[PDB]
Amino acid sequence: VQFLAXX
Amino acid sequence: GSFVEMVDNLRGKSGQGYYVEMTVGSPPQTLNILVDTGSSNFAVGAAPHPFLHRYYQRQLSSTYRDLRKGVYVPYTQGAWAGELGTDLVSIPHGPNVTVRANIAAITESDKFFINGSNWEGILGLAYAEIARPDDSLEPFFDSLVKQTHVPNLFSLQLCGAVGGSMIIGGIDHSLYTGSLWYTPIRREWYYEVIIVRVEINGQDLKMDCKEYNYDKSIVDSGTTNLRLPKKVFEAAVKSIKAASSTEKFPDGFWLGEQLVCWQAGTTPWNIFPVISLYLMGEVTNQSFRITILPQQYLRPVEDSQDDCYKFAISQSSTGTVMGAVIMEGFYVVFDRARKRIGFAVSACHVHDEFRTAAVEGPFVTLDMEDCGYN
Repeated sequence: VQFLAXX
Repeated sequence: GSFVEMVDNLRGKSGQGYYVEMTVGSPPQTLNILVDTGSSNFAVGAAPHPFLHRYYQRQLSSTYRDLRKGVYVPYTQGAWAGELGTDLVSIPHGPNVTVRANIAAITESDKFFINGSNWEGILGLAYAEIARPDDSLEPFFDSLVKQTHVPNLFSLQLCGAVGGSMIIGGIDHSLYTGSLWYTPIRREWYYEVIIVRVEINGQDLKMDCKEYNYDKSIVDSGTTNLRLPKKVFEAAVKSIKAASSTEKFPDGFWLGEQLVCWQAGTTPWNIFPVISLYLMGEVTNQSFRITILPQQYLRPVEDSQDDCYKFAISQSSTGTVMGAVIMEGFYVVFDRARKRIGFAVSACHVHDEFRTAAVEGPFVTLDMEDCGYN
């Protein structure tokens, strides 16, 4: 899995 | 120990994250929730989806309060859109409390839910700075700490091949061996830390430490791999290849594009090197190191009499991500109250009769303050 893009 | 009822409260499938049961609304609706220290939104599927066995039904919850606001969260991979509200939330194998928390009801999604993962939502455990829509949406753990007596600390034991423990409000000493070593949380957004040195089989990778943390290094239970900045990845692979030269593998293996399989139970762990990350310590010029085995960075793929593996160190353009590859070696204490993260050798980590994961110190490392990106 690959969890936050951005932040 | 006193936290015994929280032990073994995590489940999962390899490479698909770890989840905990959370009970939402009234009457109770229990759902499986992926534990993600790399984001800050609590969100649950709230409409049917081919990959969901169950979902949050807001109309059935008497305590649901609509916030009349949409919310959208994109991840490195995957995204979802939903609707904000608050409701009662308990963790039945967690702390003995009930809080009113923000919840994003996921109504549409893209490449988020995973066929057969058994989870239906995500628990973002990082800080408000990175919450969507903005930092005014209080994350779950913030609500827990503000509304209750529960100490501002949780800890994670992720046991790979899946299960593990999320201890909430403290630490359970059965979950590790040896000593806990702490590294500072550099800034409260992601769980950001500073890597000061990298070794492969004891050999210094010899890159400027600023490279290791460009543009950040984070601890992220919601990411499977150890992800490394491009320049660091390239150097690491070259060194790992050199250390494992008794066997050759295709280029695509090191790129995670090709799998290699061995007859069941014959995987030559011994030919692959150990990898150490040194982390900034709590005292000036003092560091410690964590060391993982190929059992951590070579991941079994699901899944005959053949054990297939994917190389789970990969390239990043957003800094270092210490995902399950790192975390499965260790009991990891997210000591928010003292703004530090602790590591100790995990009592459940996968190893062999020859090598074990390790957490060792102290070492002397100068100018560690300069390693961080500004």
